[PDB]
Amino acid sequence: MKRTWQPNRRKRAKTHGFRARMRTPGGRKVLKRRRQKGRWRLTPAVRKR
Amino acid sequence: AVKKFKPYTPSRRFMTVADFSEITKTEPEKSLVKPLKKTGGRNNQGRITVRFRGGGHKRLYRIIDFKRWDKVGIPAKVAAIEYDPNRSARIALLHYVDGEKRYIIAPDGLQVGQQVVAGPDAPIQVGNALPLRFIPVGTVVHAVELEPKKGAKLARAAGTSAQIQGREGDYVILRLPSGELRKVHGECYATVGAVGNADHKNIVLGKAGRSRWLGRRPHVRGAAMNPVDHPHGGGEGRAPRGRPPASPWGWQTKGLKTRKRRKPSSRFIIAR
RNA sequence: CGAUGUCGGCUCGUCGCAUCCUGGGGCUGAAGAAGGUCCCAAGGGUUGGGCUGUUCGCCCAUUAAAGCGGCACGCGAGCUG
RNA sequence: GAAUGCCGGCAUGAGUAACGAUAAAGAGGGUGAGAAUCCCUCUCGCCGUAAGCCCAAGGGUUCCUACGCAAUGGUCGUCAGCGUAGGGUUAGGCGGGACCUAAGGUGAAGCCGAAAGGCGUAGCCGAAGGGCAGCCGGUUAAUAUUCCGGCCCUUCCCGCAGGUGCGAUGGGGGGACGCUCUAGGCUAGGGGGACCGGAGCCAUGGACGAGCCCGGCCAGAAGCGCAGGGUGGGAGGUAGGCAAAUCCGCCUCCCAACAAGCUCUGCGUGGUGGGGAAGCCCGUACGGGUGACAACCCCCCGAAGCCAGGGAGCCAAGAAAAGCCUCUAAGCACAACCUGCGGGAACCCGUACCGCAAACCGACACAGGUGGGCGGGUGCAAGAGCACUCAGGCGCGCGGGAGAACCCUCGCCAAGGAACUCUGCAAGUUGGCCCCGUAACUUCGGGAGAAGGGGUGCUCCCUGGGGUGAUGAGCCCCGGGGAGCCGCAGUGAACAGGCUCUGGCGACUGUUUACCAAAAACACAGCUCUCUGCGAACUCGUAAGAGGAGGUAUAGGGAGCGACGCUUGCCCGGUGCCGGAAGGUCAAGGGGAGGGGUGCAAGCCCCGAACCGAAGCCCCGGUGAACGGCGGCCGUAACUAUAACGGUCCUAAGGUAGCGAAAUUCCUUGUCGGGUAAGUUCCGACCUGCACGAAAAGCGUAACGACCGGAGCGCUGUCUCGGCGAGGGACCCGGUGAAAUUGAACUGGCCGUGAAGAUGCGGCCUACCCGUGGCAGGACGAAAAGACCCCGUGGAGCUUUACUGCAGCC
RNA sequence: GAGCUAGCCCUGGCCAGGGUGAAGCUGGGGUGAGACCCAGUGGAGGCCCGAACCGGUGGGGGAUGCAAACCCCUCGGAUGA
RNA sequence: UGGUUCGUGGAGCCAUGGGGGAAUCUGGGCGGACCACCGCCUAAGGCUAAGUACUCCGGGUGACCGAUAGCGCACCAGUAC
RNA sequence: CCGAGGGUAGGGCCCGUGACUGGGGCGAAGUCGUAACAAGGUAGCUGUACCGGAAGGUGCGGCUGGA
RNA sequence: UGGGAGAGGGUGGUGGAAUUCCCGGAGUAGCGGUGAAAUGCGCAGAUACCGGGAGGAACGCCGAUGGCGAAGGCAGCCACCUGGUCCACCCGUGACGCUGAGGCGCGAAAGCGUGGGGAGCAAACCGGAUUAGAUACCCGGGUAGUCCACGCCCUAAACG
Ligand SMILES: [Mg+2]
Ligand SMILES: [Mg+2]
Ligand SMILES: [Mg+2]
Ligand SMILES: [Mg+2]
Ligand SMILES: [Mg+2]
Ligand SMILES: [Mg+2]
Ligand SMILES: [Mg+2]
Ligand SMILES: [Mg+2]
Ligand SMILES: [Mg+2]
Ligand SMILES: [Mg+2]
Ligand SMILES: [Mg+2]
Ligand SMILES: [Mg+2]
Ligand SMILES: [Mg+2]
Ligand SMILES: [Mg+2]
Ligand SMILES: [Mg+2]
Ligand SMILES: [Mg+2]
Ligand SMILES: [Mg+2]
Ligand SMILES: [Mg+2]
Ligand SMILES: [Mg+2]
Ligand SMILES: [Mg+2]
Ligand SMILES: [Mg+2]
Ligand SMILES: [Mg+2]
Ligand SMILES: [Mg+2]
Ligand SMILES: [Mg+2]
Ligand SMILES: [Mg+2]
Ligand SMILES: [Mg+2]
Ligand SMILES: [Mg+2]
Ligand SMILES: [Mg+2]
Ligand SMILES: [Mg+2]
Ligand SMILES: [Mg+2]
Ligand SMILES: [Mg+2]
Ligand SMILES: [Mg+2]
Ligand SMILES: [Mg+2]
Ligand SMILES: [Mg+2]
Ligand SMILES: [Mg+2]
Ligand SMILES: [Mg+2]
Ligand SMILES: [Mg+2]
Ligand SMILES: [Mg+2]
Ligand SMILES: [Mg+2]
Ligand SMILES: [Mg+2]
Ligand SMILES: [Mg+2]
Ligand SMILES: [Mg+2]
Ligand SMILES: [Mg+2]
Ligand SMILES: [Mg+2]
Ligand SMILES: [Mg+2]
Ligand SMILES: [Mg+2]
Ligand SMILES: [Mg+2]
Ligand SMILES: [Mg+2]
Ligand SMILES: [Mg+2]
Ligand SMILES: [Mg+2]
Ligand SMILES: [Mg+2]
Ligand SMILES: [Mg+2]
Ligand SMILES: [Mg+2]
Ligand SMILES: [Mg+2]
Ligand SMILES: [Mg+2]
Ligand SMILES: [Mg+2]
Ligand SMILES: [Mg+2]
Ligand SMILES: [Mg+2]
Ligand SMILES: [Mg+2]
Ligand SMILES: [Mg+2]
Ligand SMILES: [Mg+2]
Ligand SMILES: [Mg+2]
Ligand SMILES: [Mg+2]
Ligand SMILES: [Mg+2]
Ligand SMILES: [Mg+2]
Ligand SMILES: [Mg+2]
Ligand SMILES: [Mg+2]
Ligand SMILES: [Mg+2]
Ligand SMILES: [Mg+2]
Ligand SMILES: [Mg+2]
Ligand SMILES: [Mg+2]
Ligand SMILES: [Mg+2]
Ligand SMILES: [Mg+2]
Ligand SMILES: [Mg+2]
Ligand SMILES: [Mg+2]
Ligand SMILES: [Mg+2]
Ligand SMILES: [Mg+2]
Ligand SMILES: [Mg+2]
Ligand SMILES: [Mg+2]
Ligand SMILES: [Mg+2]
Ligand SMILES: [Mg+2]
Ligand SMILES: [Mg+2]
Ligand SMILES: [Mg+2]
Ligand SMILES: [Mg+2]
Ligand SMILES: [Mg+2]
Ligand SMILES: [Mg+2]
Ligand SMILES: [Mg+2]
Ligand SMILES: [Mg+2]
Ligand SMILES: [Mg+2]
Ligand SMILES: [Mg+2]
Ligand SMILES: [Mg+2]
Ligand SMILES: [Mg+2]
Ligand SMILES: [Mg+2]
Ligand SMILES: [Mg+2]
Ligand SMILES: [Mg+2]
Ligand SMILES: [Mg+2]
Ligand SMILES: [Mg+2]
Ligand SMILES: [Mg+2]
Ligand SMILES: [Mg+2]
Ligand SMILES: [Mg+2]
Ligand SMILES: [Mg+2]
Ligand SMILES: [Mg+2]
Ligand SMILES: [Mg+2]
Ligand SMILES: [Mg+2]
Ligand SMILES: [Mg+2]
Ligand SMILES: [Mg+2]
Ligand SMILES: [Mg+2]
Ligand SMILES: [Mg+2]
Ligand SMILES: [Mg+2]
Ligand SMILES: [Mg+2]
Ligand SMILES: [Mg+2]
Ligand SMILES: [Mg+2]
Ligand SMILES: [Mg+2]
Ligand SMILES: [Mg+2]
Ligand SMILES: [Mg+2]
Ligand SMILES: [Mg+2]
Ligand SMILES: [Mg+2]
Ligand SMILES: [Mg+2]
Ligand SMILES: [Mg+2]
Ligand SMILES: [Mg+2]
Ligand SMILES: [Mg+2]
Ligand SMILES: [Mg+2]
Ligand SMILES: [Mg+2]
Ligand SMILES: [Mg+2]
Ligand SMILES: [Mg+2]
Ligand SMILES: [Mg+2]
Ligand SMILES: [Mg+2]
Ligand SMILES: [Mg+2]
Ligand SMILES: [Mg+2]
Ligand SMILES: [Mg+2]
Ligand SMILES: [Mg+2]
Ligand SMILES: [Mg+2]
Ligand SMILES: [Mg+2]
Repeated sequence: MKRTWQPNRRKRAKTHGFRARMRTPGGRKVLKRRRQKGRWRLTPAVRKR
Repeated sequence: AVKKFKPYTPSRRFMTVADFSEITKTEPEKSLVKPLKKTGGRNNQGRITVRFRGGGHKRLYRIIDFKRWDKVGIPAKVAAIEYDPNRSARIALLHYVDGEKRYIIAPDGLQVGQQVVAGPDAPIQVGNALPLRFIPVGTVVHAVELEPKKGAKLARAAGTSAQIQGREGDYVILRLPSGELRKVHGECYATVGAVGNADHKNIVLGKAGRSRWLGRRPHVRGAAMNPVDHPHGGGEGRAPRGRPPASPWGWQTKGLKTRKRRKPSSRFIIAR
């Protein structure tokens, strides 16, 4: 059947990107938490040009 | 007149379509004056706030003239009468000698080629606009302003009118389509005649689809729902209500008057 | 009750006898034929349909007879539902 | 030592199930330490509106090459999408960006919110939509509309030369638009050819023939030709297009009304450029050479694609902005722009490979899911259907035997045909097209494919229409008539309704519980009630704001009923709602008669009765397509029987019409009638309606249904009642090799007993040790800390005239 | 968290081939003028048959599956809600 | 209404959203309703070290652990997945 | 070829019959009420509509076969 | 040819009286109603009176025992559009006539469909009296209908 993962680079970027997270206090805290944690990747790596 | 069909299909046996014979050879509209992009959307910034809206034909807005006092004294020739997707009535395309082209909402009896004009001057004829004062008591009228210089707001639906009843210092009394008795300021413009396309009420949609074409989504009964959804939801195999009939939001829907009492508008109203 | 799947049908049986038929027998209000009733006897047999989920029952057409009951109201790691 | 404990290790089931579509394999030769599995050749099979090509998304080195086989590959592996290394992705014209705007996002002005923040016309962002200039070939092991070859374009910048009042983010034009049906002419694509070009080939009885086989094209500036799209030309007047216009708009006269003329495309032709089979020969993992000075011509079919902004009809009435044209404003007119010609300038990112799939989403080389375009030929009425088959790509990464039970899928069957069963479930019968022929009923459309029939191949003869060609040959489409031939059978294979009669329910097409319910449930047109005069009612939001709606009573919200026909009775006592400037009750506040506390006192501080005080409630009315309700008991007619009639109690009033053993009837398989040999079902009646009834509508209704019930015809393996056969498994051999489960086990029957259902206890009976294929009675077998029941002063969702609050309204 | 699913908004695309034959046109008939009636033309419809596509009716299979919804046969819609 | 031990209590004091609304030393607040007396303070402007909290970081010590312990991580871990 | 007739399939007309049901006719002396004929004690009749155990009542317009 | 009477028909418009409801004034203790009453309305200010406003329907006097139309039927007034008909003159045609199966049109009231309207009246229906009982007569309310447009319906003591 159709499963739940339907990859889209634009969506992944607009949805979970560094700039989206930065836009709101909710998201800014996510970066803070991930930084303090020592996460190698703050936001998902969306590729291609 | 109303177009009628033979039952060559079920739902074609009741279906019924407007007569478009008053639609003069001018079916597609007029750029310049209108159209605008019209912005379909069944809801506010976010959430739906009027249920069951959506779908249905794309539209172009015809930006019509609801304040006729710009062109006081300037007459215009009625050039055409065309279909307007965004109202029950039809619209008149008129050419002002000025050059300017406006649409007026098209009254019953309006003929193409006719002369029409607005102002204190203005022969009392079908199509003309006047401040309510100079209009003879008892004449039927439409596109009436509520307060002066604020635009036509009463009687624009197909086949509607108001009748002038009497006067009272600065106000003339109106009898509105609903039957209400209203004091409306003398200085309010209103155009003589009834609205026309009066056979609009006689049309039978005929099937579900037609409803959808006009963007009317299926309306579901409270009875059909559940207690979470509606006061009428549940219980077992059908149910008669079990309380005084209500809206989904709990207010009673048979009888409960809802106009706020202390409206300052009150001292200008005399009926139902 | 940290689970013993619950009616009826189907398949497969097997057991009790307080025997439906078939074998033996006494009494009969047993002339004969046919019954009645009781004793002995389970070796084998105990049909096909209509209606109903039915068990059961009521009917149709037959039969030597169309027996009753137990086996977790036998049988769902055999089926049905 | 236990916690269905936690982590780790290792066992049991077990050499057991399985090895992922039943499209299929065989042999010869290589290579190699080692081949069913890798390379080659031959034969065989499968796909071919794909299982073949081309894009887009996603993926991200998987591409190509060399050397490798530990692991990954459900076996093997010399192979590989795997390991190591090296190479590979080339653009002014293709896509995206130094262009535009959509929803939406953002957001200076501004508005709002304890804070965080929420709104917000301008602007900006935002795209497979608008705009915009490259086609055909050739080369690489791997890139090419990118490189190279030919042919052809696009902007910019500077020059010259010639024109013109040039000139904006401002004005106007345009861009610019639906759905269905379509005409004319073309192209893509395809078929045929006695014609042109070709290596070859006469096999096995015949054929040296207008024989077989293969191929007879592509791109292309200017100019022409042929289609077709766009468009009127003047001159006055002018007060509108938010400054100004010569533009546009609106008047008024002239000449056009034609596409005549201007342009603009498409398609042919075009200087020139390029491609060019079979077969034969070669060494490939593949391409190369020859065929070749290849030929490159004529007919026919022909688009859903082009001309494109074509035409016609219809109602539901069908984006925006820029490029572009035009008009003028500041300014500037030694400027600038326009045309032609020269020279120069032309960036950023993507480009490999997979792409219906072993490279994407599904933990997997997963029988699932994935948007767009090309998708050949023949035949069957047509087609993207179906059978076979080009190009092309495959035989689905375990095989070899055997020929048991049983299972899956499939084929056939004597006689009987539903006796099967909850049910004709399943399976069969029927089946395409042409021609006759069709009932009740009906809303006059339907019901209709009703039902039921006949025809269907091939050969020869005659003959009627078109289409393309000229008014003809041919080539292609449709027809008619007459003789005749063959078989069991002519839509000879594949794709293709069983039918009727009668009820229930719902009018109908639709919708629904993704993953057990598709329905009589929802929706639905239509009916009615009610609210709402517009800063509307209502909805979201603390607000701002927003929807409603750029709507205005023929409109908008809420409720119920639910096409249509005929209709929808009585009760307003209670609840609700609506209406009542009287009265009772009623809070803060006003009011202070009167009383209290302290002071030597002026004073200060307390309570505090009249009386004045809203809404609400009380009270008075109204209102049922508002919540709802719509009786009991005795007696009476000249056979009995029954009760039109009467008496009486109670009610707010005592169910009308219509229907009724029902989707409603307990007693019930009520009782008659009908269908049957037999009928708890079905249909028709009766009415004693436990416990119908009129918009939670009542009674009907043609049509409609994967809805539910009853009946009959047809047909059958459903059955009597089985039998045979096929393939995929099961079985045996080689390879790889799980699982839940598991206190340990040396794990027999009977009759007892025991916590009441014993392999394990008693007595007796029986029984050598160990396997393999089978069957499922038991191990109260496995599986889920029962979901029923009860318990816990456990939890949630739901309701109300339970309590208490809050939003909200007054 | 709406990359699944539900709804709506903007912008595109897709629906082989066949049937049936509404209005309206045109001719004739009819009348005082009509209605209306015959053809012919026309090509309407939540119309019909049926692929793609969208479903999921009944049965079988599958049940440590190919699959945590699958497969085979059958069936519904297929110019529209 | 909040704060304080103070839950309307005899409820002051300290803050305050609403309404009314003064005075400048013989002016004003407080000492738990209120009043008298005796007293204590001087609101409606602001700044002010130290003594106190913490431990990302450096060091010292341990009747602290010793790779299932000790931080999740002694090991290229907030990694693989 | 045609063809008596047989068979299959579907219709048209007519007759008989059917639980139950509709009114009708007739049947010397049953019940209920009093509608009509006198001005019938509400003048009567009427087409239609609704309602009522029943005659009948009432709405609407009409008639003299009444005043 | 020339005249004349008429509620003959259709459309558009308009006038006053009266009834009801609303508003304001004034005004009180009863009004309505019948054979008699009661229901009902009224100190929440009825009835009666004055003023203003709204709305619908029907046209007093003229009016007749009258006129007109084929019948059904037609009545305030005005204008348009229009049918029939009688007189005079004897001017034209020249037998063109009468009747009429069918057909076709018209056709009171009630009724029906769609939409509008709704003052008064008023089936059904609710009450109050009467009665043995009243589903009637009489009284107080009252919905369809009565009105209009369009479409049906085709009945009558459609009677002279
Ligand atoms: Mg525009
Ligand atoms: Mg937002
Ligand atoms: Mg609904
Ligand atoms: Mg429900
Ligand atoms: Mg609720
Ligand atoms: Mg119920
Ligand atoms: Mg309820
Ligand atoms: Mg238990
Ligand atoms: Mg257990
Ligand atoms: Mg168990
Ligand atoms: Mg015995
Ligand atoms: Mg004996
Ligand atoms: Mg039993
Ligand atoms: Mg037994
Ligand atoms: Mg028992
Ligand atoms: Mg049992
Ligand atoms: Mg068992
Ligand atoms: Mg099992
Ligand atoms: Mg069941
Ligand atoms: Mg222990
Ligand atoms: Mg373990
Ligand atoms: Mg085993
Ligand atoms: Mg085995
Ligand atoms: Mg095996
Ligand atoms: Mg395989
Ligand atoms: Mg095959
Ligand atoms: Mg094949
Ligand atoms: Mg790699
Ligand atoms: Mg490779
Ligand atoms: Mg190699
Ligand atoms: Mg291997
Ligand atoms: Mg594998
Ligand atoms: Mg090797
Ligand atoms: Mg590699
Ligand atoms: Mg740049
Ligand atoms: Mg940009
Ligand atoms: Mg932009
Ligand atoms: Mg925008
Ligand atoms: Mg915006
Ligand atoms: Mg914002
Ligand atoms: Mg673009
Ligand atoms: Mg480009
Ligand atoms: Mg390549
Ligand atoms: Mg210029
Ligand atoms: Mg411009
Ligand atoms: Mg512009
Ligand atoms: Mg030979
Ligand atoms: Mg060419
Ligand atoms: Mg100007
Ligand atoms: Mg070559
Ligand atoms: Mg066009
Ligand atoms: Mg712009
Ligand atoms: Mg490339
Ligand atoms: Mg590529
Ligand atoms: Mg594809
Ligand atoms: Mg594989
Ligand atoms: Mg796959
Ligand atoms: Mg697909
Ligand atoms: Mg094709
Ligand atoms: Mg075919
Ligand atoms: Mg196919
Ligand atoms: Mg047989
Ligand atoms: Mg046979
Ligand atoms: Mg038979
Ligand atoms: Mg049977
Ligand atoms: Mg049986
Ligand atoms: Mg059945
Ligand atoms: Mg079947
Ligand atoms: Mg049916
Ligand atoms: Mg249905
Ligand atoms: Mg679905
Ligand atoms: Mg489901
Ligand atoms: Mg299902
Ligand atoms: Mg269905
Ligand atoms: Mg909101
Ligand atoms: Mg708004
Ligand atoms: Mg709006
Ligand atoms: Mg409404
Ligand atoms: Mg309903
Ligand atoms: Mg319903
Ligand atoms: Mg219903
Ligand atoms: Mg009712
Ligand atoms: Mg009541
Ligand atoms: Mg009430
Ligand atoms: Mg009341
Ligand atoms: Mg009230
Ligand atoms: Mg009060
Ligand atoms: Mg009954
Ligand atoms: Mg019942
Ligand atoms: Mg019987
Ligand atoms: Mg019977
Ligand atoms: Mg009911
Ligand atoms: Mg009801
Ligand atoms: Mg359906
Ligand atoms: Mg049926
Ligand atoms: Mg069988
Ligand atoms: Mg076999
Ligand atoms: Mg083996
Ligand atoms: Mg042993
Ligand atoms: Mg035992
Ligand atoms: Mg022992
Ligand atoms: Mg023992
Ligand atoms: Mg067992
Ligand atoms: Mg068991
Ligand atoms: Mg438990
Ligand atoms: Mg229970
Ligand atoms: Mg308790
Ligand atoms: Mg026609
Ligand atoms: Mg069609
Ligand atoms: Mg259809
Ligand atoms: Mg279909
Ligand atoms: Mg406190
Ligand atoms: Mg104080
Ligand atoms: Mg103090
Ligand atoms: Mg003190
Ligand atoms: Mg102090
Ligand atoms: Mg550790
Ligand atoms: Mg260790
Ligand atoms: Mg750890
Ligand atoms: Mg009969
Ligand atoms: Mg009889
Ligand atoms: Mg009498
Ligand atoms: Mg009388
Ligand atoms: Mg009488
Ligand atoms: Mg009556
Ligand atoms: Mg009468
Ligand atoms: Mg003469
Ligand atoms: Mg009539
Ligand atoms: Mg009438
Ligand atoms: Mg209607
Ligand atoms: Mg009255
Ligand atoms: Mg009365
Ligand atoms: Mg008469």
